[PDB]
Amino acid sequence: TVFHIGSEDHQDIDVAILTALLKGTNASAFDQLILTLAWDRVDIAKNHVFVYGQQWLVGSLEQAMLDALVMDRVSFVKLLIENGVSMHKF
Amino acid sequence: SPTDAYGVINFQGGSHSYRAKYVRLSYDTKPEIILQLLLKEWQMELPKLVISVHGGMQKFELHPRIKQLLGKGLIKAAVTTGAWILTGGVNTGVAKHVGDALKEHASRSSRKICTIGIAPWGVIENRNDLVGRDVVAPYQTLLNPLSKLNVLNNLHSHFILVDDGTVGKYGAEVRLRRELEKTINQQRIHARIGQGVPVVALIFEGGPNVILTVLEYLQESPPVPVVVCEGTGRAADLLAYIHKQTEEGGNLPDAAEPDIISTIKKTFNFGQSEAVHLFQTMMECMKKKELI
Amino acid sequence: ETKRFPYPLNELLIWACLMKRQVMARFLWQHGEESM
Repeated sequence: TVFHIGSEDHQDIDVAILTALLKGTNASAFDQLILTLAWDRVDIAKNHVFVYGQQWLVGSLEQAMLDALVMDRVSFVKLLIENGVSMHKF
Repeated sequence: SPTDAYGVINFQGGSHSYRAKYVRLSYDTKPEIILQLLLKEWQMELPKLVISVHGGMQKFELHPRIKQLLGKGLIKAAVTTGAWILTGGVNTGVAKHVGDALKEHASRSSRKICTIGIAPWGVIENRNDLVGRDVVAPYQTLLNPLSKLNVLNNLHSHFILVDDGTVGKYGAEVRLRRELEKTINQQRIHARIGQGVPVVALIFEGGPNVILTVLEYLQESPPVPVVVCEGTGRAADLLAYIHKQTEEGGNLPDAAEPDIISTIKKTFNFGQSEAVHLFQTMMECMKKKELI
Repeated sequence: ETKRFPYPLNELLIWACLMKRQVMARFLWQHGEESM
């Protein structure tokens, strides 16, 4: 990963250092979400995990909610609600 | 047979618990009873404007700046005029981006914006969890990966769903939208004003059947106008390109109909099967420029 | 089903308050009905 300085391509280096750990390293769609959670970085998760066409598995997403509620990760509760999770089913 | 599925299709909702309504009527219900339902039971007010949205299904990555202007612009026309936006309902294509535009510049102005969904009954994911009489229903907008089916858009307010041959069969909704558009235009816009309710059609990334839908309006009595916007990625941007090179009523400046037919088949592959025919449709659309 | 609850945002609001989780309690309060 190169950080092009001048064309605002792939903006400030923090997103680069962290997004670098998400690309390659295939790992899952899930584990990508879990890693942002431990870091408490929703901007990464929203933009670089909840991408268009991201094929989501089965209630793995629910298992993320269970992890966010314990950890007191409020903004990941908000996000997962917006992106399909149901408290009634959960 | 009895409609047997009418109530509240209240989406699970994300930030909110966005509500909605369903009736599941026939494919032969009369236009008088369709309207009668909307204002009597659902307690809707008569609109001073109708905006029908005909783009396509599966429209897939509207641009960044285009998203801002169309939304900000479309909400304003709707809230400032108390309008009914008519979409297809299915969360694929325009109905996605319309609901996206709502969410951006919401102002919870659903109070003043009554988006209505019209689709066939069967082509919709989780079809079976709605059957019943006056039933509050749950519904999951989970992007079920294996599902090639459609999902109803959470950011809508009403739904009318049209039976047909059966499940899978798609394209038996075109009549009801039109007959309703004729019906609303045959209502006076105010207790004091005699003119009928206007109808206008907006086009986002149209298509080889939409360019027949455009013509079908300009042939209509009265001739319903049409709006298009450039920056799209199918027929709207094309018929936008058709716009700049044409004179009033004229079919062509110095002949480029090979190059036009080249572009006609470039987007949707014809091979001069009927790419010529699509040109004479673009001909009659570049003709009546007093409504484009 | 039956192990579910009809109003889960109520069950979580009580949880967040018994666990002394105010920022979570405020969020869950805004979601659901009967806010007052």
